[PDB]
Amino acid sequence: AKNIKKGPAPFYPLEDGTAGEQLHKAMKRYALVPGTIAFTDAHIEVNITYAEYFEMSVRLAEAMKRYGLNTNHRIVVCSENSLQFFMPVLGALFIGVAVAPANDIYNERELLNSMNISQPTVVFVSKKGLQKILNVQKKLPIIQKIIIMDSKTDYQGFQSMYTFVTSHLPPGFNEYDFVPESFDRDKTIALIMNSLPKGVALPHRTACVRFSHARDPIFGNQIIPDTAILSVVPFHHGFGMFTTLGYLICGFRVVLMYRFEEELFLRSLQDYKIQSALLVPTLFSFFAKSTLIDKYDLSNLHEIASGGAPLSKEVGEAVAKRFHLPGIRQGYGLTETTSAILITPEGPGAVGKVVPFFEAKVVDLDTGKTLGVNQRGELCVRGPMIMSGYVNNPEATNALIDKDGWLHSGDIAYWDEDEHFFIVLIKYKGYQVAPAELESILLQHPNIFDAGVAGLPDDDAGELPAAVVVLEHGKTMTEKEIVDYVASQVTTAKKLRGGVVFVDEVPKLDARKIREILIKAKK
Repeated sequence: AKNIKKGPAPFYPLEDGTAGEQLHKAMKRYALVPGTIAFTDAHIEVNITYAEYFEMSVRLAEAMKRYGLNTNHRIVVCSENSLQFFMPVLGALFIGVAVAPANDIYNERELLNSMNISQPTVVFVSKKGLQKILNVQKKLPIIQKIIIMDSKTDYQGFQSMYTFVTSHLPPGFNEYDFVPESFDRDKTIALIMNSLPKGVALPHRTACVRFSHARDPIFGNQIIPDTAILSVVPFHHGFGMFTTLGYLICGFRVVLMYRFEEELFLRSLQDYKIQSALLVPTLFSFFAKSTLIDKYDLSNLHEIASGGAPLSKEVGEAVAKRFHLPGIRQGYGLTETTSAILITPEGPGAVGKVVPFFEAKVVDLDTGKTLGVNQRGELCVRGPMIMSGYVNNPEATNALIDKDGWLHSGDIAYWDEDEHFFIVLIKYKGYQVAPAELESILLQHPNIFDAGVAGLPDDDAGELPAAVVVLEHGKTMTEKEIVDYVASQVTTAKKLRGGVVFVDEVPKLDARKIREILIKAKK
């Protein structure tokens, strides 16, 4: 039907080659132009050129190949944003070794979980993540080799990427004669991203599709010379990962920050003549509060982007206003879709439109029937960036992605007559009660760890506000105490009249499930 929204034709058609071959080709070209900046560390002010980057990545690929890694192996890159981050990443993509970026503020257990899924043979780690990695290594025997990222010399008995390279490169190695590995880009996994979190396996193909979006004048950035991006987002997460890979294809200057600071951020936008800035959603709310913005020459700034993270119309508008932009670039994407598949086209709080290569439909929550215009239903997407599946979790894979290839997002959305998508009150006796407001009240009680509010169905009152509560460990609390507590804080219409159902986990809040549990226990 016309109830499947489909992305238009891309400006740059999907190119043949693995993601590693496409990156090598692009990077080798910029490398041949002396002084072309690939990355700039805003904190230390150091620039690293494409020639430096290309040559180091090529040497790492060859050294890892010589060492013995192939498509049967995975590496983990565990580091805060740095000039060094993408070296092992590029190196591994060039030879078809899967890269599993591990969150650098993960404690040792989150780190252990992550790595337990990715089962890396070699781990690249920044100096400050070494202890954690040594402790994870104790437990994961597959980790044979630890390599220090931000060191030139060996560091604490471990080789740096430079000494490792020197250990395995053949004599007379020539970075410009190196030819990347060619392999099936559909079967060969580029990135294993973290979404108990799961490993999302992403074949080279999804990166190659992303490379088309990255330079799309509508769905990405037009490749203009001297384009600079200020990136504050984590490189180990899909937003930072896939925008950066795309920027490297485009020859852009990626200015990185690993620690947010207001002045450094705005001074960087100005001094580096940044055209495009990337922020996590909570930095958007932050900038809605900033009064320093006008002190800076941000004449080059054209875009502030949220990636696959949707923002409220209000926060987005507040931030566009503060930066005197007509809007904000947002979108919707999941770890499981590589990057955003609904993006604000160039030219409300519409999350954007379907990206080239993709199709999106919303289905009835009950029946799964594909719904039409401005009808709310579950957002499902189908396209070449959808993951291959969860690493060693086919069940979870099958529950998310159907037999026709549609990924069931679990999110509710609808599309207007222009194909703009939008991502999306309990009524007690006519009176409106926003569950979020009762949840905030419940969350702020010392005995309550987590709470989800939904309307227990009660035809006489229409809907009774009820809650599922996860208690704080060691803390005991009765339904009465919780209902009383709420009543003491809210107007009569907002009282928790439907009660509490104590759960261990609150199903974004799956309101339908919260509702389900309420009906099972209550009636």
